[PDB]
Amino acid sequence: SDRVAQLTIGNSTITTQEAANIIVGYGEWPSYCSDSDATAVDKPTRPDVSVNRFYTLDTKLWEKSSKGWYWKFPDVLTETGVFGQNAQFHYLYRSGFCIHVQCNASKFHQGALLVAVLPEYVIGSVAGGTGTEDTHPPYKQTQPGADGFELQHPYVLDAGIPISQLTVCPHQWINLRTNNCATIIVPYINALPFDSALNHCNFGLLVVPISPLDYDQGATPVIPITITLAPMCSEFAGLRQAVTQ
Amino acid sequence: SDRVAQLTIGNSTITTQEAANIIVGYGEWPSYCSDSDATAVDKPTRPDVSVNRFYTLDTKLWEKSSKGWYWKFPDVLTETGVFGQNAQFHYLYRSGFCIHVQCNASKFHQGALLVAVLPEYVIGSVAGGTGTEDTHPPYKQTQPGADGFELQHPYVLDAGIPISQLTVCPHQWINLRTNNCATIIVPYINALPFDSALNHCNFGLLVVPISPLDYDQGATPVIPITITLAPMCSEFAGLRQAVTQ
Amino acid sequence: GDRVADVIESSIGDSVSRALTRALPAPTGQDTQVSSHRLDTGKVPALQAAEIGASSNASDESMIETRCVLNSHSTAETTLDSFFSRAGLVGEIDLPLEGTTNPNGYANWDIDITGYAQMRRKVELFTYMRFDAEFTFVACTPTGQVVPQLLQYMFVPPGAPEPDSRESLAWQTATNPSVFVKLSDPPAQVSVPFMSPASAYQWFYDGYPTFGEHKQEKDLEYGACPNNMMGTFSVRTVGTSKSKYPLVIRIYMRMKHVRAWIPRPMRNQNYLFKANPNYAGNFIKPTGASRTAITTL
Amino acid sequence: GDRVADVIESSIGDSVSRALTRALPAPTGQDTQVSSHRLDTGKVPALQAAEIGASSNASDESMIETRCVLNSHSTAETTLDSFFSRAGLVGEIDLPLEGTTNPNGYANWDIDITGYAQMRRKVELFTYMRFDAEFTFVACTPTGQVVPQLLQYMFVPPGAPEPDSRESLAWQTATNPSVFVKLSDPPAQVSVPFMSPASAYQWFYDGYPTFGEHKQEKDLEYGACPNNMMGTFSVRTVGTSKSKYPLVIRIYMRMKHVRAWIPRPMRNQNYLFKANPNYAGNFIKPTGASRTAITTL
Amino acid sequence: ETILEVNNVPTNATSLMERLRFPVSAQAGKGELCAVFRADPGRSGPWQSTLLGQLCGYYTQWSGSLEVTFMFTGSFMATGKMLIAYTPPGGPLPKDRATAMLGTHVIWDFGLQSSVTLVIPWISNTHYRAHARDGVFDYYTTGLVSIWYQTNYVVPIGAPNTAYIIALAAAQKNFTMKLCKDASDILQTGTIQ
Ligand SMILES: CCCCCCCCCCCCC/C=C/[C@H](O)[C@H](N)CO
Ligand SMILES: CCCCCCCCCCCCC/C=C/[C@H](O)[C@H](N)CO
Repeated sequence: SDRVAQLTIGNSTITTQEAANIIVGYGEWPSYCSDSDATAVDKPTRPDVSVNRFYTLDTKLWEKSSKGWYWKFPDVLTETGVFGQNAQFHYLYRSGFCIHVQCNASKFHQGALLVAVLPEYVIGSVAGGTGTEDTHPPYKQTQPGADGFELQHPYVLDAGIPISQLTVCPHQWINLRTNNCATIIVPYINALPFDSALNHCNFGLLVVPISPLDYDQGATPVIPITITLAPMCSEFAGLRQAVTQ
Repeated sequence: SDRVAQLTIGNSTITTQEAANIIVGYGEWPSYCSDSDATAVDKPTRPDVSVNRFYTLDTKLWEKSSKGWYWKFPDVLTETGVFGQNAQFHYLYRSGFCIHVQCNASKFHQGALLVAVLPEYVIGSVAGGTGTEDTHPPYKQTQPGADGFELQHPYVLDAGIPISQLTVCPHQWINLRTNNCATIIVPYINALPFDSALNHCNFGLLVVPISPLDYDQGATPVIPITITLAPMCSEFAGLRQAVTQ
Repeated sequence: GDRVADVIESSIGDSVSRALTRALPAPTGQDTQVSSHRLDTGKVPALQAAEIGASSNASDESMIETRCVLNSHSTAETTLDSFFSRAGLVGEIDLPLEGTTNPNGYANWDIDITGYAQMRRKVELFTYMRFDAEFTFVACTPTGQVVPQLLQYMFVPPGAPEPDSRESLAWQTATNPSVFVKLSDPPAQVSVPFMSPASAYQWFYDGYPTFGEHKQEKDLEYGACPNNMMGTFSVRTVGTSKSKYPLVIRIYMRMKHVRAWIPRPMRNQNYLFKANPNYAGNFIKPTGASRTAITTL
Repeated sequence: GDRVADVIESSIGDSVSRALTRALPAPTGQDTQVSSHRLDTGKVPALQAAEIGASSNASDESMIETRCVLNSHSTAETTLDSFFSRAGLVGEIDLPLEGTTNPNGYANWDIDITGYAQMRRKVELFTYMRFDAEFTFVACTPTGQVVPQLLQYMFVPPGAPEPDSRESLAWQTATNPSVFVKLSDPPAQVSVPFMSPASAYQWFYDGYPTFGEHKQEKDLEYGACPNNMMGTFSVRTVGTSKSKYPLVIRIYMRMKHVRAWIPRPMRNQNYLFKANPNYAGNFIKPTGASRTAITTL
Repeated sequence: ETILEVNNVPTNATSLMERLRFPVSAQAGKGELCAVFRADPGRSGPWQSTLLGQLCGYYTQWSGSLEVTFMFTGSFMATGKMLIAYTPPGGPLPKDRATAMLGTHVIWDFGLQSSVTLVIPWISNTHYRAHARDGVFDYYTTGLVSIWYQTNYVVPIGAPNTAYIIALAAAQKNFTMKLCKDASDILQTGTIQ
C-alpha cells in the first residue's frame, strides 16, 4: 500500500513535484462491503492482501490522429497484465475499485478527454456486413490486452450507441486546460451475487478524446496517459477438476 | 485443516476404521511462538494460511531387505513434493512441525522401527575413498527427493556416527507388536534467527528398522509406511533481483 | 503462534444519525449581501438572486389556492408503468385450411421482443428489468367472420420438449398447463409469472439443459431451430382431423410490475439481427436532421 | 470491507502459576497397600517397595552427619569447564637458521582443531558452542638452551591480509595488535575474545569478503592456500637480517567460559580430512572388542 | 547528506564534472532503463566517493544502505514520471518495467516534487565471508536499485531538452560499524619530504 511495495517509482516522464492531485469526495476508505447470498452448494472465500496495493499498467500515448481506447474487466486482472498469480485458478470473483487517471502536459497544449465506465459493455464488433446472429462470439477483439485498443468509429461507439448520451454513466472531464487528475470509484455491478473467471466480463472503461489535441510546432507532440487501479474488497475461491493431488 | 481441504481421503491401504491413534502429550496446540531479533536491514513477514493444513507425501514400502531411509528439510517443502507454490520465491523461512507417522500391519507380523530427528544432519556421503576435503559439496545426494533414499551402511549411519547412541535425539520406537502411531513435534532449531531458502538445510528425519521385518509365507509380504507433517508457525519473505516489474 | 493479520478498509465517525419522521418542508434560507450592484463594474455582469421557499397549500398558509391550471387533469403520466401502458400486437400466428405455412394445425411460437423493433428500442434503455406478463388471444377468419370451433392453447415452460406433430403426446401431457375455449366466446385473458432463473432478464448461458455462454466447446446455442429454450407457446385445432375454416390468431402482451436498473444510452443505429446488436459500420448515418449553416438556421 | 482473517494456534488454561521461593525439599509420600505378598501367587513375581525422603543435613534433622566418606575430596569435577581443563600443545611452529620450512623468518599459523584428532573428537560431541580463548608461547632451541633474542608476535583478525615477506608493511600496520618480548623473559600469557560473527561456532559461509556456503558459483573456499579466512597468527624474528640461533616455538590453547548446545552421538570412525567428515566406507570397523560366543564370556 | 556519483563513466580531467549527474533528456520515454548500481559501500563504485563509504573503509561490519535523495534540475515547466524500484538481495534485476513495478517501488513526478527520498530496508541472512583460507570461495551478491522511464519527458516549446537529476546519500540511527580494522590504501607518493 502507501505508495511503495515492489513498484516504488513516483515520478513519471515529466518528473513532477509539488504534492499530488486527487480531490477526494468520500471519507478516506468508507468501510468494507457486503457478502450477499447464494442459492446452491457453493461458497467463496477471501484472499485478504497481495491484491490490496496499487497497480500501474502501461502508458498509452495521445496524438492528433487519436480516436480513443477502451478496456475490459477483469481481463487486465488476469495474466494479461501485471497480475496473474491468483486470477486463473479460482472460480468466483467480486471487487470494488479505486481507479485513478493522471495526465500531464505543459501550459501551451489544448484538448480535453472524457472518462466513463459502462457496465455490461458488450461490444457489437465492427460489424458493417459481418453477418452473425449467434454462431461464435469473438475472443480476439473483446479481450485485446492490458494496452486496450483504439476505437474504429467513436461517434457510434463501435457498437451503434451514440457517444453524445454517454454522460449518463459516471464520468469526469479530463481537461488539459486546468487539472490533470481523475479519480473514480466503481462498486460491484452484477445480477448474480458472484461472477466467474470466464466470459462473463464485467464493466468496461472508456476514454474518448472529444476536444482534439493541438499545439504549435516545436513543443512536445505526444502527451502520455497514466492508468492506475486499486481492487477494493476482492475475493477468490472455487475449484474442481480432473485428477487431483 | 480438520481432516479435509483438497485431500479428503482418510482410509489407507488396509482401509481401517474404529477411531484414530495419536496419544497426545501437549494440550491441543500449545500457543504461538516467537519472532526473535535481527542485526541488519532485513525483516520478514507471515503467510498465515494455505500452509496450515496437513500433507501426506508418498508411501515407501518396507521389505525384508530394507535398510532404512532419511529425509532432508525443507527440501520436501519446496517443489520437490506436493508444495512448491510459495517456497522458491521468498528468502527467509522458519517453522515448527507436527510430524505424524502411521504404520499398519496384521497381528501375525513382527519387527520394529525407530524414528529420530537429527538437527544439522550433514551427511558425510558414502566416502570410502572419494578424497574430498573442500572442493564441491554434492547436490545429487543431499537432496534425493520427497521419497527419501535408502541408506548404505546404517550401522555407521553413512556418515561415521554410530547408530547405537541415536536415542539422544527425540525418538519413538515404532513397534509392530502393539501400536502403529508416532507423533513428534520439532521446534525451530538454528543458530541464526532466520534461515534461507538455500543450502542451509535444517534437521533431517531418520527411520531405521532395527528389528528386521519377518513373517510366514502366504501373508502380505510388504508393509506400507505413511508420512504426514504439519508446518506450525511458518513464515516467508525476502526478495530482490534483476529487472523488476 | 499467529504472526500475520491485516484487513482494515474501514472508516469511523459520522456514519448515521438520529431517527425522525418529519416529511414536511419549512421556510429555509433568507438573504445575504455581497457588494455594489452595477452592470459593468469590472468583474462579472448578470448577477444573481435568491428566494425563501413554499410548498403548495400544505407548507405555510393555505389562504389562497391559485394553481397554474384549474385542475385540468392528472400530473403523473410519467412512471414506468405509465411508459409501458399499451399492449402491442406481438404475435400474428396464421392458420390456413391448407398450404405450407402451418399444414398440420399445430403452430409453435415463443416469447421475444425482436418481433417489434420499436418495442425493442423502447425496452433496451436499461440493463436489468423485472416484470410480470399477461396475454390475450383473438381468433378470426381472414375475412373476419366468427365460426363455431374449439381451440387448444398451452404454455410450455423452459426446458420442456417441443410438440411437433398433432399426434405428439406432449399435447396430452399433464405438466404443461393448457386452456380450452371456443372462439365464439370472449378472448382468453391470462397471466404469466416471472420465469427467469435470476433476478433480472439477461441472456447468455440461461437456456438449454447443457452448457452455454460465450466461446462454446460443450454446447450449441441452436437446440435445432428453437434456439435459446425458454417460455414458448403451442396451439392446435381441436379435432381428430383438419378443420373447416381458415384461422388468424393474434397475441397481446402486456407488462405489469415493471422495475428497471442501470440506464444506458438508447441507440443510434438500425437493428440488424437477433441477440447480436451489429450495425451498418460502412453505412453509418447521422442522428438529427442536419441544417446548412450554423450562423443561420 | 474486510472479509478474511484466521490465525488461531493458541491454547488457554493452566499456562503459569504462583511465584514462590522455597528451594528446600520436604517429606514426600509415605506408603500404600496393594495385595497379598507371595512369590508365585500367579501374576508377577519380584514386587516393589517405596521410601519417604531426606536430603543431607539440610532437610529434616541434623543430629548425625554420617556421609559415605569422611570428606575425601570435592564432588564436582564433571562440569563443562572441568571437562575442558588442561591446555594441550596445539601449535608446534619450528624456525630453523636455514632450510626450506621457514627460511625467511616469517611463519604463518591459524587456529584450528584438526591438528589434534583427540581434541576434535572431544569437541565434536555437540553442535553449537560459545567459549573464550587464551594462548601461551614458549620458545626454545632444539637442544633446549635459552639465547638472547627478541621476538614479534601479532594477532590477525578475520579478513585481514596475509603478511608473506618480512618486508611486508602488514608487519608494520596499526590495526593488527602486536606483542614484543625477549625469549629469556617468562612466556607471553594472552587472551582472545569471541570472534565469531554469530552466536555459536559453525563453518560454511562465514569467511571471505565474498560469498560462500554450499554449491559455489560466485566464490572459492580457497583464498589461495589460507582457506577459510579466520583468526590466524604471525611471527617474525626481530632484526633487519637473519638470526643467530634456531628456534622451536610452541602454543598452548585453553578454553574458558564454555557453553554447549544440542548433543549428538560422538563418533565411530577414523577421521579422514578437514571440514568434511568422510570415513572408510569399505574398511568399516566394529566398535567394541568382540568376544567369541554369547553364552560364555 | 553527501552528493553521490553514479554516471562515473569519465576518467579524464576536464570532463570530471559530469561524473556527479546524469541526463534525463527526451529521446525514448516509454520503457527503457536509466542506470543501475549496487549497495556495497566499501568495495568500489559509487559509495566509494561519498563519506559513508569512506568511513566504511575503516571497518568490516557495514550496511551501505538506507535512505537516499534525488533533486531535479528541470527548468520550471518539465513534467514526467520516473519509476524507482529496489531489488532485495539474492535476486535478478527485472528485464522490463512491469516486473520492476512489482515488489517495492515508487513513481516520481516533476509537477511539484523536486525531491524524493527512497529508503532501503536492512536484511541479514547468509554468511558474508567464512574463509579459513583465501582463493577458494568467490560467492558474493547484493540487492540492486534501478531507474526506469515511466513516461516520456514532456516540455513546452521554448524550454531546453536535457535536464539533470542529482543524487544524495545518507543513513539513519539503526545500523552501526564494527570490528575496527586498519585501512589499506595507495594514497601515497613515496616522495613526501
Ligand atoms: C445475447 C443477447 C444480448 C447480447 C449482449 C448485448 C447486451 C447485453 C445486455 C442486454 C441483453 C440482456 C439484458 C436484457 C435486455 C432486455 O431488456 C431483455 N431482452 C428484456 O426482455
Ligand atoms: C564445514 C565443516 C563442517 C561441515 C558440516 C559437518 C558438521 C556440521 C556441524 C558441525 C560443524 C560446525 C559446528 C561446530 C563444530 C565444532 O564444535 C567447531 N569446530 C568448534 O570449533
